[PDB]
Amino acid sequence: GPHMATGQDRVVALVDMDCFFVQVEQRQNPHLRNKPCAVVQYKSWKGGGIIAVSYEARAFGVTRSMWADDAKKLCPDLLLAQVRESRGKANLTKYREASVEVMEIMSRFAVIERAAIDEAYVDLTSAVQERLQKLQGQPISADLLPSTYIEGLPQGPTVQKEGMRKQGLFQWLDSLQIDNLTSPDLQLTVGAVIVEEMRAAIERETGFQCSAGISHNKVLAKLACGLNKPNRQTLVSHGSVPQLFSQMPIRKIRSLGGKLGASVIEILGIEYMGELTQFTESQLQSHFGEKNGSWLYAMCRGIEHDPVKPRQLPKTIGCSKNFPGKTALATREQVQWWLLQLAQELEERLTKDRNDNDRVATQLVVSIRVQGDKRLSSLRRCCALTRYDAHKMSHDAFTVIKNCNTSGIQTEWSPPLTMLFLCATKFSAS
DNA sequence: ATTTTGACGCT
Ligand SMILES: [Ca+2]
Ligand SMILES: [Mg+2]
Repeated sequence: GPHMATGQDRVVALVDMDCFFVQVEQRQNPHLRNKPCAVVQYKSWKGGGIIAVSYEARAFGVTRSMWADDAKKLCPDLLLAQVRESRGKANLTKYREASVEVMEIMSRFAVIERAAIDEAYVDLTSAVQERLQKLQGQPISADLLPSTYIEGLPQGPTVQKEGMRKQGLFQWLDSLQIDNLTSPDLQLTVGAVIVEEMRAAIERETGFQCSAGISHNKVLAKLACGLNKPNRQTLVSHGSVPQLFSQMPIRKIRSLGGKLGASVIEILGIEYMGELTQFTESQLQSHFGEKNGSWLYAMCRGIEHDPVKPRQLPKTIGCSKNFPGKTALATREQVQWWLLQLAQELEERLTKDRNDNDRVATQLVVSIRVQGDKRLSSLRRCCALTRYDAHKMSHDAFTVIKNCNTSGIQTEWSPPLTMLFLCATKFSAS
């Protein structure tokens, strides 16, 4: 009752660039705009692997992970942009720099947590408080929310999508009590106004469109963002959670898409997030551990406390290459040459990072995979990173991995290497 | 033969 926490203390947004790599290429090449198109890395093997798909192309069934030749079977007019290749490998610099464009705009509005190259969480609590003080009890016009969906509405006693959107928004705004400045629903609504403004600024200043979710925590914000894509934003209120979760497969909630969510489903014999409310917190901890159990018990009620962390820059700078099937590295000189390629890209990115961000990496992590192992990484070893020098870094990585070679022969490498990975970590201010 | 990333938890 009066002491039951409701997880309504914050306003949190999750902003997600729509088909991001595709938009970067479409901004650069107008011929690709408003067309079925995809971004592909490499071209030799089956036309290349698709890593991003425009919504026009998704309408044909084109997906990420698809080979471009197969996507062309589904969508013969599919247009393709290739990821740059440098030093023998795919190079993602253009997309990292475009990401920085967007993150810097978002940071003008609020503290952001970089969640991935194309998405950030936004802590809007303070900004909402200030905006509420500016408004002076003035009601919020639907005109301030031209691309917002209110999940769960309309309901109760038009056949077009925008008409439904407006009907639900009208019902929401008509019910709102704008005089109570501590109303969580009002606070979410002002948050959505700010996010409309943020998304307008991003589009104006970069050309990039995005979707967003607005709710009271990160997990609900993330889930809300996916409900109406592309180029739209969705408000998920605390009150919407019971109905939303009543048919929501558990795997849709962030962190439950893998083995843990599968174990929740199997051990508990349930399918939907709302079905979790019928277990005690101790029951959930008994099956899934103290932390996961407490998290699940609160999350299925719409409550989560993970903070938006003030971190706009990545914590690691890495580069890796797979060597599948017959291309697996079988000679020492091969391994060394590719370590050098990876190390040279790493040095370039590290020097740029040091100049832009006043920090230096202090640890070099080296990871390899050996042929036959199902795990993504077979072995990981670290060494000191004391100089931004590609030859030193490649030599050191070889030093820490060279004992993995089972071969009795000197120049040969066995078992062959199917993956190399260099990662700079443990940054310190400089 | 998806590939190339990135953050975080466990022990
Ligand atoms: Ca995205
Ligand atoms: Mg994303």
